[PDB]
Amino acid sequence: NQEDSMIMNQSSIDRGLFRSLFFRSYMDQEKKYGMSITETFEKPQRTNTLRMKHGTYDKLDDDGLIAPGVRVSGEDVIIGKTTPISPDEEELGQRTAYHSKRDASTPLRSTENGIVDQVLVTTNQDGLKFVKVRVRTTKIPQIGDKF
Amino acid sequence: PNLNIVLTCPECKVYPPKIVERFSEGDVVCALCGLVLSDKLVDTRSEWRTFNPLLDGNNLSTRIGKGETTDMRFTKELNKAQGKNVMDKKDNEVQAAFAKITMLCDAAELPKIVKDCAKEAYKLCHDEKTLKGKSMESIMAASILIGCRRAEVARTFKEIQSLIHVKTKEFGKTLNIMKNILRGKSQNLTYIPRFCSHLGLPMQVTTSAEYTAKKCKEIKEIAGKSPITIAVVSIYLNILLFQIPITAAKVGQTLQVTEGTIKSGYKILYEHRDKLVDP
Amino acid sequence: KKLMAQIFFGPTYYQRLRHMVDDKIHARARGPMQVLTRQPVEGRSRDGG
Amino acid sequence: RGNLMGKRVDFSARTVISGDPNLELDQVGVPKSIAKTLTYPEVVTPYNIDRLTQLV
Amino acid sequence: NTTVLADEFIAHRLGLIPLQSMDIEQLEYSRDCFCEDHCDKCSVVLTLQAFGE
Amino acid sequence: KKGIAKEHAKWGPAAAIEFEYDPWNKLKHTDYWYEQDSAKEWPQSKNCEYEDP
Amino acid sequence: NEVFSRPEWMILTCLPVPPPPVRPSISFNESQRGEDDLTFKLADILKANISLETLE
Amino acid sequence: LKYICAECSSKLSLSRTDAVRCKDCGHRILLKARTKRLVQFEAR
Amino acid sequence: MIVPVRCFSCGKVVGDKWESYLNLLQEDELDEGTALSRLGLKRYCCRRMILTHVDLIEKFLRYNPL
Amino acid sequence: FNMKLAINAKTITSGLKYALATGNWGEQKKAMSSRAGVSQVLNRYTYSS
Amino acid sequence: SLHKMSMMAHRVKVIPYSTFRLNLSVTSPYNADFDGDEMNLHVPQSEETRAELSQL
Ligand SMILES: [Zn+2]
Ligand SMILES: [Zn+2]
Ligand SMILES: [Zn+2]
Ligand SMILES: [Zn+2]
Repeated sequence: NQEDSMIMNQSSIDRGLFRSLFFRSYMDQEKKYGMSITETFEKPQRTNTLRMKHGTYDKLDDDGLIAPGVRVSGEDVIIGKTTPISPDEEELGQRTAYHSKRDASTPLRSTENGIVDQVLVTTNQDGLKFVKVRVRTTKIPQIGDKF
Repeated sequence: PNLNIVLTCPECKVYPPKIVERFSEGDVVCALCGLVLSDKLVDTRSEWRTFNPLLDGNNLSTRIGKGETTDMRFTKELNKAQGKNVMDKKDNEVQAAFAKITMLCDAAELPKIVKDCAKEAYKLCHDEKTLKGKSMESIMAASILIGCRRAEVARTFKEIQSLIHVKTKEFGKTLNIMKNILRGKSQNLTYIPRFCSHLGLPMQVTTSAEYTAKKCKEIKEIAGKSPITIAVVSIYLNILLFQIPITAAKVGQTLQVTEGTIKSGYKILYEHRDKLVDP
Repeated sequence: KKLMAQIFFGPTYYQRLRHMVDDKIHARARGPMQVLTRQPVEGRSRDGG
Repeated sequence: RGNLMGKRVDFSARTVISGDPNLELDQVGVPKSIAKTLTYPEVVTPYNIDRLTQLV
Repeated sequence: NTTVLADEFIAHRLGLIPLQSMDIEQLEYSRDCFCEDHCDKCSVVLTLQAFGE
Repeated sequence: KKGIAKEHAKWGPAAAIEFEYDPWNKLKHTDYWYEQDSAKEWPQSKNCEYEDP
Repeated sequence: NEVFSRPEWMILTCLPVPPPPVRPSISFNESQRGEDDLTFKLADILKANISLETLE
Repeated sequence: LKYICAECSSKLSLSRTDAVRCKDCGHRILLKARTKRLVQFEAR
Repeated sequence: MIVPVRCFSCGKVVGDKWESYLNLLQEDELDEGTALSRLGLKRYCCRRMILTHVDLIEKFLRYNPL
Repeated sequence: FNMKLAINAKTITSGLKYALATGNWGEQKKAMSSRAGVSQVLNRYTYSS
Repeated sequence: SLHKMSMMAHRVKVIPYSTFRLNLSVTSPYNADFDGDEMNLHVPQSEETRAELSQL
């Protein structure tokens, strides 16, 4: 206990003391960069992107989103981007096909892992495809908490 | 010089090699052999976390003014010196046009996408013998409508000339020449919600108006010559099919539209009131 | 066995803080480089030093 | 100051401590995730060969 | 799940319901059991149904 | 599945205990705190009667 | 000191340039190379110099 | 069943631009697809 | 919120007497001390659980989602 | 009497929007009449807080 | 850091249940109670450095 440390009952923690939720959110949306055609929320295939991550992109669906309720690890991907320029020699110039990604897909923060939940999508101020997700993660109290 | 660096494992050589990136350590390894290729990667996101060039062009814009640890006696000299190099570039006129189309689009409350697309439309040509002046406002009036339509947003000519009187035909010829310009360098359904917005109606009349407009576009009876008006009388017949007093004089004064054409469309759909209602 | 002294002991009200351990654990070796200075970059988010 | 007489480093750890009455002064308690994350170079001799081979 | 509660919340809530424990010697630990994934010798199965009526 | 109490309190059956010996301090393993009297500043055990003073 | 310090050098006539690493393009993550402060100011310098030389 | 959007307990089954503002409802926020797929949990 | 299960202090099954502890207030006009007496938790370790639980699930559920 | 007034409306609305977004307390003049902590992000941890 | 203290070396016994752990003795020269303060750690790379940390 010395110098304001604490002894605790892990059996009481088992019984259900001090359990806690943890919501986190994400902001993501598209842009027009032409020659007015905007980005897309596509599900990547193998030959889709430019400089693909190692995200193991299977957790997404055809709308380029993740269905809620499944579990995610730290490095996993949840959103998908694609570059809409138009005109920059769109999918046959200086790259393979792998058409026009330059993919800036947002992975989760690489430490915390949990359950995604209740993904909503709604147009922004000017009218675009604008996406927010929320992930739910239990954190049982551990040795290193400030009480 | 060929300006080229290609990465290849010196011990596998099966292809342009199947390689991966370990960004968490910033290194690259040929996945087959398991040997590094290079190290000390440069981040690709931290710069976007750190802090309109395509429309301002290669030359870069700079506004100058005052601060805290300065003197008013020379910041007024700076305020009268900030225009000593605006004549070196045509970008002073480019940004004057940008400012004026900003005036126009935000005056008509148009969004950022519409503003930037009009900026794009002006920057596209910005100088031809086809342009040839033409009041310098006809070009921006064409460009804002071009950017609006290519933003999949429809705005009326009546709105455009409520914004600027461009005598409606210099505007038209500017539209034609800008159309040819853009085709060289290479939709009225959304009018309906703005009309019902100005009229204040719920959804079902709007959906019915869209359905009837689709059906009348399919069948016959152009009958109004700019079918904007037969769309309008489709709303008129829908609201008379319901029981909300949106009488013809009120509609005409609201939409600045011809009531005789309203009665003509009323007669021609009075004939064809049959096949236009789903529930 | 019996305990020599005696203890003041009973119910009391506590509460929980925010600075949990998983946002503060952080370690790194031979990671990303900052292009201005060729040094390790900042931030627990992007795996700093 | 921020680049020459002080700068960022490598091989670094940063957590929060707790006491213990069973570890003497020259030791320190180190958590195993950090032990996985860090490293240390060695050399290959006739002496360390088998232990290094096993640990590889 | 549809409730206004979380799912692992419901799980930890469930985990404390005790059960009948007479014949507990008869069955076997899953760690020592030769099967995989909860044979009838080593575990039991629970079903719960509710409805918003 | 099976589980035991020692790794998690889910399988604990006990959830209470009571424990007493030498209710009357005869073994004198410990004294009592007092400010003016050992006796009156403390209550008797409920187990008092089964052993003599 | 004659070998290293002579006051005509103390007046600027010909100006060296800094290399690309000191003024690096940040590659601003959607379409820009993200040109920075030093290259920006040097471009200003070249513009003003060419203006003065044409004027004279 | 792909979208909900509203207080309706309706499997709206929207895919692409079929009056995204919900017809028998009055919403424009477009709730999305509580998952059919089976989940795993761990109640230890 | 929900009255929890298995007291941190003692650990017996708690919440059986929960809505009972309710209805020993309204239709009995009964003081809580003797209510907890006839309720019958002779320790205090469980008595505190119901003494300081505050319902939240009512205020939760009187939304109308979906 | 119409074309300028709507961009005036843009200026007034944009000015208030910029002010209550940033917390720089003044018009677009790079921190004149400048004092910062006027537009704090609302603390949203605990009802008491 | 203020003085010659705060700079100890240590040996290591590797511990699970991720956090640090150290002796209750050395606490006051470290000038830190357990109020949540964080520590900083470094690891030498070569033998000269390791030896001089060990011996000094
Ligand atoms: Zn290889
Ligand atoms: Zn089995
Ligand atoms: Zn709806
Ligand atoms: Zn209890």
